[PDB]
Amino acid sequence: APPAVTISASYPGADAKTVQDTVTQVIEQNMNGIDNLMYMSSNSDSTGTVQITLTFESGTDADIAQVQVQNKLQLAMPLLPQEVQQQGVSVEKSSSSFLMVVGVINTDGTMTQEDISDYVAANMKDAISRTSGVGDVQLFGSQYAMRIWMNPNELNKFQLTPVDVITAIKAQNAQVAAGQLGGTPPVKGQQLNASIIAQTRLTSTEEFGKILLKVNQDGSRVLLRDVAKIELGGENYDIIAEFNGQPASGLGIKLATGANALDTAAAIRAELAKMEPFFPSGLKIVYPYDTQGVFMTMVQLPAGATQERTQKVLNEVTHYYLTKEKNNVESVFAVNGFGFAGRGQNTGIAFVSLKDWADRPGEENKVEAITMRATRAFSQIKDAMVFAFNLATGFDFELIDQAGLGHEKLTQARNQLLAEAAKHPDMLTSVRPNGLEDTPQFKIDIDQEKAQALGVSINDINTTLGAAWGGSYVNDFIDRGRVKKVYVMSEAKYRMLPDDIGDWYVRAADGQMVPFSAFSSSRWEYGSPRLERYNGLPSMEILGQAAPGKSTGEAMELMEQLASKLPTGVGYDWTGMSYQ
Amino acid sequence: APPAVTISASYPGADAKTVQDTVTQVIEQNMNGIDNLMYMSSNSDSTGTVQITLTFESGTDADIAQVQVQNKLQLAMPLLPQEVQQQGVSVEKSSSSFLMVVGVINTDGTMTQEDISDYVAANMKDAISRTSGVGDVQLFGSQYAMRIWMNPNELNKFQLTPVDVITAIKAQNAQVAAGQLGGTPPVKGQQLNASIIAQTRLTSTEEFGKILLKVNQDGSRVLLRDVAKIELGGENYDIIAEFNGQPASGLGIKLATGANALDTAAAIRAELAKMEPFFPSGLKIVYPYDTGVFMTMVQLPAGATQERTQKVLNEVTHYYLTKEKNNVESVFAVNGFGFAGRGQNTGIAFVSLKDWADRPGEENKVEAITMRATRAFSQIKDAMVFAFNLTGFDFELIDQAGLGHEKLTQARNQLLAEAAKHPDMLTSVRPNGLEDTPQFKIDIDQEKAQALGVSINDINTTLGAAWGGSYVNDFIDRGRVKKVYVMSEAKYRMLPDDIGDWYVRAADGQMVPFSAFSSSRWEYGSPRLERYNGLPSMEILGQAAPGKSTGEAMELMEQLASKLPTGVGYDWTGMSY
Amino acid sequence: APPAVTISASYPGADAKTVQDTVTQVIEQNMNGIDNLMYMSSNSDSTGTVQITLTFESGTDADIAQVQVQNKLQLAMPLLPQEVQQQGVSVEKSSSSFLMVVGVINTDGTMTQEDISDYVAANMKDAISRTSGVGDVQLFGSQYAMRIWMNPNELNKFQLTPVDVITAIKAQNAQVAAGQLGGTPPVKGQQLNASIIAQTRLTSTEEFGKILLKVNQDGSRVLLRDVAKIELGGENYDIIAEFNGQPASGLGIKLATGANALDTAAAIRAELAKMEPFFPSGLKIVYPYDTQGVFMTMVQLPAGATQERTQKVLNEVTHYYLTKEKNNVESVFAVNGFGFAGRGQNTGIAFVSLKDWADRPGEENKVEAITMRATRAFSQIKDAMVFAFNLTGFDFELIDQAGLGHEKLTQARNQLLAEAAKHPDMLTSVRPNGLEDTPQFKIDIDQEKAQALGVSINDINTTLGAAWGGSYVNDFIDRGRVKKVYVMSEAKYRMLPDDIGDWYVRAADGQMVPFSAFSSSRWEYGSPRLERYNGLPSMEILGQAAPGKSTGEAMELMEQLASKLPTGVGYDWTGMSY
Amino acid sequence: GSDLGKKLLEAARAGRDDEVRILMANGADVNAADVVGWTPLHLAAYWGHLEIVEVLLKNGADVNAYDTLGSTPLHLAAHFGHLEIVEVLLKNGADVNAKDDNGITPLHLAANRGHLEIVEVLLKYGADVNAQDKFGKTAFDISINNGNEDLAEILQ
Ligand SMILES: CC1(C)Cc2c(C#N)c(SCCc3ccccc3)nc(N3CCOCC3)c2CO1
Repeated sequence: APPAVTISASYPGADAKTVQDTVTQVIEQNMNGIDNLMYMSSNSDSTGTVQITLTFESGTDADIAQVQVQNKLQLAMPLLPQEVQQQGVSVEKSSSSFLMVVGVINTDGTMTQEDISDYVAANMKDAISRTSGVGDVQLFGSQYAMRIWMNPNELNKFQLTPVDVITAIKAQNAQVAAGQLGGTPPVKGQQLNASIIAQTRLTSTEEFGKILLKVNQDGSRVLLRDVAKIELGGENYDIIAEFNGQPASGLGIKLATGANALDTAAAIRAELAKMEPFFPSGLKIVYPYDTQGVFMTMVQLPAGATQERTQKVLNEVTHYYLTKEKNNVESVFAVNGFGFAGRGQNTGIAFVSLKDWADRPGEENKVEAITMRATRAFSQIKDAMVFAFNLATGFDFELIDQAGLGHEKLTQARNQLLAEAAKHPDMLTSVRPNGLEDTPQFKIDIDQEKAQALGVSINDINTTLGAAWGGSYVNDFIDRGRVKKVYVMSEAKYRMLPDDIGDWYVRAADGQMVPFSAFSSSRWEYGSPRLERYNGLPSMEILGQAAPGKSTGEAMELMEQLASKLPTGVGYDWTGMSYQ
Repeated sequence: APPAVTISASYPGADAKTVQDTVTQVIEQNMNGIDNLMYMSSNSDSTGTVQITLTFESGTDADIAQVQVQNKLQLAMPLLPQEVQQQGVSVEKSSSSFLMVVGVINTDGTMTQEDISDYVAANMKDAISRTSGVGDVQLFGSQYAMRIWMNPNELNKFQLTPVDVITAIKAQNAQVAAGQLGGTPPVKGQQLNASIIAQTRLTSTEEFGKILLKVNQDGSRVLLRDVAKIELGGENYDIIAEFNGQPASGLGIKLATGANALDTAAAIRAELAKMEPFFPSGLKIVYPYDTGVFMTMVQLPAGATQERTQKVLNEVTHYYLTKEKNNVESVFAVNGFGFAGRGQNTGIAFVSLKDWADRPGEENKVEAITMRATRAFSQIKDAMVFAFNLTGFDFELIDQAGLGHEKLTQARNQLLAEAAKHPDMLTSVRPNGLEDTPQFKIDIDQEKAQALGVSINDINTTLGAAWGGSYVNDFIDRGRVKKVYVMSEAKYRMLPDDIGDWYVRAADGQMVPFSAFSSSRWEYGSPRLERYNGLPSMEILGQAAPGKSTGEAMELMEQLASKLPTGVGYDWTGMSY
Repeated sequence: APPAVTISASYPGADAKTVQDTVTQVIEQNMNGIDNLMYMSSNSDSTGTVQITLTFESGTDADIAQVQVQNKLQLAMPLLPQEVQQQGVSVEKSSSSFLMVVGVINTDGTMTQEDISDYVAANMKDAISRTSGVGDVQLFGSQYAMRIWMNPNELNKFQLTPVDVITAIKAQNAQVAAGQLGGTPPVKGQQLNASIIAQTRLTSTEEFGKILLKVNQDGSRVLLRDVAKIELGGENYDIIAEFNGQPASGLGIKLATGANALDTAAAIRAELAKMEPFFPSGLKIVYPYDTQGVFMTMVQLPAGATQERTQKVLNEVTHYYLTKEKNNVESVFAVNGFGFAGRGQNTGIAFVSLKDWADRPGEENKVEAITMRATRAFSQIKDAMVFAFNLTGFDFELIDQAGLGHEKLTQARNQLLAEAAKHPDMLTSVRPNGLEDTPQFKIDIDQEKAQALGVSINDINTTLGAAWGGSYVNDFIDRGRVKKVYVMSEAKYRMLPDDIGDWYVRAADGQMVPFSAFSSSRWEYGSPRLERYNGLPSMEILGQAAPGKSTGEAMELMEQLASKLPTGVGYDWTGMSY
Repeated sequence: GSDLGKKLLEAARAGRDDEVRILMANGADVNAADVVGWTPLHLAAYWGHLEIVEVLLKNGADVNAYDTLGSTPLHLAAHFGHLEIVEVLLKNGADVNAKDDNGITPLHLAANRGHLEIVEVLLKYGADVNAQDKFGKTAFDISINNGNEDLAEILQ
């Protein structure tokens, strides 16, 4: 398969369009003058994530392709939002699929999913990530951050805002360079030389809680724990894994382009062997997916679907393999919130490991027969594309906006091509979008005239909104000797419903607390939670099959005739399997 | 030929010395630990441009050279001014020449060069970049920027400055993360999950025009269109290109290493044929150069303006299009561009001939055409105008001891005056670069600014933003991200008296004119500073006289060079290395 | 040899823990996706410096390793403190040993050690650094910066602080982009085009001295020279060198991995021959270490030892070579503050050059016998490891596997060293390669008191840091070369604990508040050098097999001893023992 | 005016004494002014060309020509430390207290660059020691601000 370099970035709390227009486009515009590049694609998601895939000619030196991609990326880096740069943009040269999954569980049940994911992120991930041949390592879970969960009633009670919280955290969770007594050049004859140690990073919830937000006029103290709950918690809460129904985390490991699979797997095992003797009690590695012996199950709900509804479909999948296929299936490692197209609330994946070849005699107990039955049993689950498979007659079509038509017209055009393809079953089977549909979003308009009149600044309004409802990475702290992030966000119960917008207050220049409702209006509307682009233009990937017996050549040719009738400005290209 | 890598950076509104001393020196000082480097040269100019060319040993792998130079440059990036980082600092292999130059023109007079440049940027360049065998593609012009052209009188009327303008655009042409309703971790049982969408980037002149700068005390609104004219325009305006007198843009297209020239040229022409159905009316593709093009240099005196150069280029075009109508296909006139100096006072005409077989007889060959053109152009006053088709030596005079530009010029003139005393051995011994020119020195009086409560940042942003322009942030134009620039409308940034029409707001809210805290005077300085191997330099070209060897001419230059003031050195470069 | 790529970065005025936790950990966490990395090691030091050494499998293309490293580092640069970014992070692919030293003296004593170092920095180092095969160049000295040496009594008299000084320097030593007259796009009929020139970088102490800090309410002026002494001086003061006892500077040059020693040395000499003719009078190049006719001598004092006590030991070393060995030794180039592996007040190195082999007849006057005699002569110097060596037992890393922390890892190290001392038949000289904790001055800022007085924490921490640690403000042009500008207290107001109380900070209401009103302080111990190994806290232990015993037996015992250490303490073999 | 006007500006600019004689002889406007209002005498004064200053003055050059910002050849000679030109200009009648648009005098400029020999000649020829620029500053204030004690002595 052709080599691919992947650029990935993150913008916490950002919607798909914001990601696209502040990040993806700026990078993409620099991706030219790169040798042996066949094509480029990208997704910008409402998880605040962008992933750009640059696919190179077969036989291209991956080291050089990565270098050349990154040198074009450097041109965009100072134009990117500081919140993106700070998350650590990555450029990787891996295979798209997993070589292995390293699972981690706690046999004594003394550690939650959250605890386990933190232990793996903090003590295990980096060393794996540094191992030669490891192209990409995906954490099924999240490293702990220091979480400050703000309460807007308590903030307004003391005339404080998230801006004040963020300011206090930057001032009092600080690592100060303070010099030396008797440092050079000295007064000659100086005997005393000592480093000055001033403020150092906080290391604990207790220290965060005693951050001093203000002194009142009466002399009483407002401390950060008086306006927030304070605990360790995930940088994000989107990825949740289980191993045979038990709380788990893990590492999904992809092979670096051109690296040896056996060698690489072996060095991963060697490195895990260094960690094992220092595990806390109960912790253990399990191996739920070595690359017949194994296969995966993809779970894809429609956009809008919550963690809860995805968990339900995953429970039906897991239940199936542990009840109906229990004589074939050794283990199911199920991950809610991460799937084939990477991350989202409506996606999931199960890695299934089978017992030994010799404890499954009979042709109906082989991977092909098993996956067929599973796919069959899952086919009647509603509002869910669920299927099982172990890793061809298809086509990969890109509908492209070539005239600035915008996302809504491109959808209309896509729908027109999909409806006409539905009237040709003789030539075309299962012609479908690979992407997501638009969903309701809450559109809020800051009234500039009111803000100016009340003396509330727009940066204050935007931070308050963003930090509360999206979260904000403030700075780093030290957790058990390891640098980790600090995030502020509203406690959940204050950021659940439209009316909660009005309970958040911003402080004006004259000291008055002004609720959000005084300078804002809002309405529902639709927009995309995943915007796709192909060769730098807005796009919509359409997948499908040559009908029984007909050539890909003939089905492609039909898709071109249908496409030829679409509105002015809409074009197409072939990618992936269809490129050559 | 030895492989060369060029670093290019841009500082809008910067003078030669500003560029050199905040960009060029900083980058040069970080060009260590790079393999196979023979020498490094740079120039820093009054258009805010720096080019640092690194030349490597013959047989160096050019891609390794490129990447090594790149990595060092990128590590040095936080040492560079923000304004320069935001323009992109490019590192490219510069050794190769063009496969072809493609002109894009408009024939029915409906589109300016900026309109055309934008069309090319948005509809053409990327498909050409992805065409088979294509390497680097340079666009001649830019995509549009949103241009905010400020009016100082309207700004002062409402007690505003450019700083307020820039602040308001950052605030109201914005796009930030606003989070979600019902996002993770949620209250369990939550059904509603939706992204929150707050401000989005502005998309049009109308929307920029509505930016609210201020609500007056009487309740009237001051909007951005009340202090500025608003249009889609160029990112910059230093270059004016015509093709046979019509507005033009284009593409400069390079061949990928180890690709075929003829197959690539045909693949480009084919690709350009597919786009022709989608053009608006009168857009047309022309091919001034594709694998007998000659050039005509145009050089006006110190201080001469774009318009004066244009007039001369127009005479050059008219001449070829009438007096050589039997021989000349086209003239591509580029105002503001030269080799050996950008600037308002230079230009160059690329003249493309008709086929060999349609120019019979020696009279209609390039050498006869060029001599005639030069004879005709010799009677243009206040321009040097030379026709030429594309032996010598290449000398670098070097400041080895911190002498400064002024002392290095005086040493240069000492050498040039001596070389003239030996016309038996040396001819045409001349600077390759430019001479110092008048510049307007403005001193800010720190004491007056302090007494009045005027901030120095406000002072310097007001001057810079109005007179040089400022890249504020980005907007979305028909779905494509593009830059937003603030600058004074032209007629408030033309002459010394216009300086006093600009007002700055003091801490107590009073508007203060520039003349209250500044003074100015004329002086000379360089519009193009040169360096060689990290030291200030002046490149000198020349040739051996008739019947003398290049080696002999060199020997005399070295000997003349030994007699220069203390701290002045030299080195041989290029063809002479 | 396994190729090694080295990252170096600096944070002026930072202690080891600050460096470690804002820089080192952050870079380490982002060295993923690099091919053929065998292991990674680092030091974070109380000089404000970090060195990360990434060692690759043998046969690795060093070009590719360097590039992959630099590319990861580039993607992590935005996570680092602005103070570190702005110093420039370097990444090198070179030997750890010197190929050669270029010495520079003034034969007419016209120039001090400090002048010479600046001349070298400003006129020679960059062209040497750009020479092919030159992997790393160490200046034995510092380039000049503009030094603003602040006086806190004078600052307090005028109700100013270092924040006001820094602000005023950035505003008044500025390089301004001001556009043009008749700039494009122009009006029709414009005749004049000219650059506008506004503020330019300052170039002289005279100019910095007349920076206008403020106009008093009676109309008099407070200039920067009224609160500071203004002088050219080194960006740092840590490295001082001598050639045969005379003031010197120089360049220590290391060969780029894979380069040709002999061709690289020749190219270096060719480049110096371009510079010689323009030297100021007196200045002269000497050649004190050209790599068999040369050797080095190391000087390691215990952490806490000062520049003067290291100097005293170097003088004894130099003296011995210039008196006892004068028939064999042509020269000694001695560097105080640099020590081959590392940089600190407690370390030095001497580079020794011998006379012609022909003129040192006899086995007793060849390198081996000379170094061996010198090591014997220096073995009885007090509280200093001093040894002479031309340029193998074991190399062990004790590792913090469970977030135990510095203090517990030190106890665990000490337990293992004490246990290894009880097997003198199997192990000899089992010792730390690093540094012991030393006293440090812990100052607590009272957040309540600062807020009650209206004193801003940022002004407090900028005041403390700029004064006691130095702060790089922006650049200036010295004789045509871009160089740095630093503010710091003049020496005498930053020597003792009572001096803290003389620094004042201005509150929101204009009152000056001494540091004593909002701080408190105590002595404690901490580390001048924190080590890490493959991303975890670590402590390097060296040692050898006892006589009549194999390396592998000794190693096996170290592993046995290590298996009885407190919970969460692991180990690994590195270096010669991998 | 004249084509030889421009050639004379250029020749005065570049210190070409012989080309300046030949152009004077052929009728070249001796007070030809370039776009910033600089005459040959300005240019020759700024670039230190003493012989050209002399030749031009003998050919009737306006000794007090002012540029578009009010600056005279003596402003330039005084500012750029050209003693022998300062003396000749003042001998041929240069206005010693000429002020530019900013109110700056040749004394202010010589004082600011610490050209002491020039400061003395300006005072010799009646330079007003208490002349203020638009900011209220005298040559004495400039000596205090630059901390140039030698110049402070000379202005008492
Ligand atoms: C092979 C030759 C000598 C032929 C050649 C031509 C032709 N024909 C043109 S046509 C003018 C195109 C243009 C349009 C707008 C703005 C700038 C330039 N332009 C050239 N340039 C190279 C550097 O950048 C622009 C000028 C060259 C250089 O290589």
